[PDB]
Amino acid sequence: GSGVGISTGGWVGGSHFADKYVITKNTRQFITSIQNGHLYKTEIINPSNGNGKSQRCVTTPWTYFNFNQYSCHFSPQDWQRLTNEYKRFRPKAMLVKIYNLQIKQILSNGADTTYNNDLTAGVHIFCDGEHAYPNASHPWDEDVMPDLPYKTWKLFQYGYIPILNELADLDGTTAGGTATEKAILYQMPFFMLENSDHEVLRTGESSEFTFNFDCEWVNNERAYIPPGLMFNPKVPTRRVQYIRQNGQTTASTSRIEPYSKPTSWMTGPGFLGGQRVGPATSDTAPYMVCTKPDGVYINTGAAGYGSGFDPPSGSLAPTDLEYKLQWYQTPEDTGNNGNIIANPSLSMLRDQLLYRGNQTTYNLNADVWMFPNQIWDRYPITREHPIWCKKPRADKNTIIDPFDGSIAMDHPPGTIFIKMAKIPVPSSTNADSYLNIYCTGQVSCEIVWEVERYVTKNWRPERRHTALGMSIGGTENVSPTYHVDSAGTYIQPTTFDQCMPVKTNINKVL
Amino acid sequence: KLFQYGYIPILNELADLDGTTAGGTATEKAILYQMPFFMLENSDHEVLRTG
Amino acid sequence: GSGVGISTGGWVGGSHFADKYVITKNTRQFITSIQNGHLYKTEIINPSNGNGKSQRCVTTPWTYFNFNQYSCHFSPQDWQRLTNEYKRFRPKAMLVKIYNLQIKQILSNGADTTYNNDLTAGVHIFCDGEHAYPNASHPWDEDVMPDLPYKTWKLFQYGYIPILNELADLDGTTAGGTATEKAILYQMPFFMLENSDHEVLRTGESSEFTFNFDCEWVNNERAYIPPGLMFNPKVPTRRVQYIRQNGQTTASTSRIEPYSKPTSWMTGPGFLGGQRVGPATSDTAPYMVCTKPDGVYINTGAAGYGSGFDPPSGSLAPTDLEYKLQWYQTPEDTGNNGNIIANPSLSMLRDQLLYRGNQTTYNLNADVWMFPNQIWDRYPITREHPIWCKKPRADKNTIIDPFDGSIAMDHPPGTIFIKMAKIPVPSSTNADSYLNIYCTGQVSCEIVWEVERYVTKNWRPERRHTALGMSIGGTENVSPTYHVDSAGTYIQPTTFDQCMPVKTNINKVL
Repeated sequence: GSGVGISTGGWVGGSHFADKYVITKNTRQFITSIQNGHLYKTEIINPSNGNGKSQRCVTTPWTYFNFNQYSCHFSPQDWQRLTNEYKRFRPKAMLVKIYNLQIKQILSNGADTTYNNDLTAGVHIFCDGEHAYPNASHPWDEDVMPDLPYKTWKLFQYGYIPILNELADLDGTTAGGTATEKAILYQMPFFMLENSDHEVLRTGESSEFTFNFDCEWVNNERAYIPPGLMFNPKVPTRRVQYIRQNGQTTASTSRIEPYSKPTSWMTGPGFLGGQRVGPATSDTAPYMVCTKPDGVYINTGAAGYGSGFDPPSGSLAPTDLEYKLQWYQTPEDTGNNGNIIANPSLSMLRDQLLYRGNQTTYNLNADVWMFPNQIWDRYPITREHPIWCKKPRADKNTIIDPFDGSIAMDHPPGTIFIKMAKIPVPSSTNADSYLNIYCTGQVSCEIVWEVERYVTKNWRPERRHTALGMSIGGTENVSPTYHVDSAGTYIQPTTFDQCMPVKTNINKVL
Repeated sequence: KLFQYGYIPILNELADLDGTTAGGTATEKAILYQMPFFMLENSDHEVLRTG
Repeated sequence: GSGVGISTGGWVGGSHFADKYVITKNTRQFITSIQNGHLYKTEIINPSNGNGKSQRCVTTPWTYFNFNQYSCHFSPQDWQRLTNEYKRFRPKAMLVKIYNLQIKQILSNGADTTYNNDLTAGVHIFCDGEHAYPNASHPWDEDVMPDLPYKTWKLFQYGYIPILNELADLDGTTAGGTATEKAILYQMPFFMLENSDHEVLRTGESSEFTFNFDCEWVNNERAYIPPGLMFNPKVPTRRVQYIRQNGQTTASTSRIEPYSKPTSWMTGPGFLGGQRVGPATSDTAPYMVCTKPDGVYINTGAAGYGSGFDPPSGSLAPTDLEYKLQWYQTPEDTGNNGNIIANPSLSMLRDQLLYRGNQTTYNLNADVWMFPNQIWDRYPITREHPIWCKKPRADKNTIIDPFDGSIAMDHPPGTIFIKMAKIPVPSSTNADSYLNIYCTGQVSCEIVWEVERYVTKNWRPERRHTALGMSIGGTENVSPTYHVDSAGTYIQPTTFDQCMPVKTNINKVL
């Protein structure tokens, strides 16, 4: 039946591998609490050491489910088998369920806090599938579902940047701001999730959401040679090379050597030319993408009217550690420990470089723009990467290849928003008084993954991801990677190869 | 009274990384590098309330 | 149509992977020549340094196809993918074809030899599928089909041991041998392949042979724990251990500790007790299986009336290098180079040991016979192993588990025998004169392999075979394993793991 004593779902988990598809199933226990005391608020974060960088933030009384990472949908076993056995994969269909909800009242009698459920209390659930509201999720956020199925998932408050602050900040000689800055505030949108229709559930209820992906494949393959090596060294070429007079060397006309043939295929795009600009508390990137309408007043540097573009490097080989993708494996990691620095996948469509001859030597071209006949592989994503990102709605765009490796889509999976229904309290003073409550429940995500198995005429063995590439750590230093410790600590991958990137194992004939 | 479930993942003296060499021998480390880890949450199963 | 200018087949090659089956296809160019000058002969090999060991050998004017190894049916790529992606495999159906035959006449005019074809010449082909004749093939022979499809396959002369020599050798005080030895010669069988019906082909003809396997699986899985670790350490046991009085220690009765529970499962069988007996030119094994009827005269030692039993060790952990499986990778290998010594698969159903307490310490039991409740894994075969062996026809036998890892069958794939049809020459002197000819042709072997994909609830990554486990060698030392050299030399696997054994990658819950 249905009621308070009947569960609305069950635990779903594991994976199913087939030839043409993989089904991953993940359930988590999540917790949500009241945010902003049921208020919408617009705050200005303006760090003193932020070197003039600022944000406007509308914080909402809402929290949201973020499913975007690979590690949350794949065990390390399943990710290994995925990247070892398949040439490519993409998401096919997502199905998420929120069920087994429990709304407890929080009673503070003192230092001791007690918990008893309000059976008539309720919870708001809203999935935004048309992206009618500012997107909650962003790639590489820590809000994502946990990797370990038995770890609790704590939802993060939803907030959005209503405006670019330095454009709206009403600073300058004139009082009240310039005419252009005021015009940019006079229209600053304000979004409330309460403006949409959505669901209110009690403990005996549940909700489910389906999403259909239509996506480009994630290709797991490596180029064993660059596109320039695709010729045959033994056959001569008809091509002639003329070399102009250089100093005392006479100009010559000769047949190009058989072992260097000319290539038609350029280095992929990328920027090696920029450099990060401290301090670390500002936005530090080799490149700022800025918007600066005419008539605004800017008292800061490029950071703070613009966003840092990172990784700047494309398929180009990073010439410095600043250009490499890097992330901390846990939220408690700081400094040089817990960080994973990306290393080459040893694919020959990655780590490209472009040199121009000055007729003496070749010198590196740092900034490689889009140019015809460019051939490159997209970034070698690992088990920890964002799966997707939100593609901005715009008139025009170039080739969409986010350098972090996430897949940009017009409509990604919609964000499911959840908040505690407000339970007002009588107040003789007309104060705003609500009952303190929280919801815990079980959220499951089933994703169907369309996959393709490789076929190779290669005679020789190929690289595969092996547990022998794992490292040993822990409190007692006996615990291998992706295993729990004596304290229950989950041993994180130390290095980029332990994250099992794609575009490593399976060779590819160009 | 139900008892806690637990299992022996590996034979310890083979995995214990003891010896003259630091960090264990190459064979003992290979025996840890694959030590299985099982979670019952990886399976589908049932959640029941009182009714 | 059909004739001299029409080919009777084509080159077949490669592999096809599916979920439930794998199809391997291999074609080779083979060569055969006249053997024993078209005679049957019985030779006694009796090496002076053989330490009294001898054999009777009936050599035949026949050569034979030997398909038994894994490396001939699988590329290293295909073998890798087989052992990485599948928990078990067995042969299903074999199909072999001999076609595109060419019989050339060999003309020796001097130091120069010329070759022109006899179009009316023919070649005998006989497959023995009932094993009506002594089996040609034996495990670990070098007669097997080559690994590289472009290398020529030279067939080996067929011969068989008619009798055990020291029993038949008519040695002793009495002249002409004892009554028992003479009785063992008076019946010594003699086999001619000409006694069977078989096929004679000319260049425009071809023959094909099908074989259906019914076999036990080859299991690719590893035990991560021994069968003795299958308990739960945290729950107590009801079992009591009584320890008798030892010296000044009082006899005690106590509950067995929770972290050692008693096991029901014994060490598998094996012999660690024997030792090889030189010199290397005799039969050197830790154990001789001998036959010594009463009334025979034996002037030698155990070697020469018996056969060496090697590897003596079972699933037992080899305590010495003598007990380890070892082979040379090429026929030209000698000494300590080119040899591959088997190393542990790190499966816990292998490398077993048995100790008995003397009530002070535990001492190793060297010879472990069959005992109830024994649990072990069969040998971890590699890409170079015999696939099958011939099981002897006998009334009674114990569990069949050849320690080399080959699969013993009542009827293996039949041996295809081939010889050059004799082309007699007129002789006024009544000499035996034949025309000197040889046959080259193309032989293809298609095997269907029934396979099974693994399923695991293991969270953590598992070991896999990786090209990064390969080593680099060659004339210029730039050539990686399983690749050709500058001279065209094929770089052989140096170590046992490069041969990619089974029972390594895929974990198994006992």
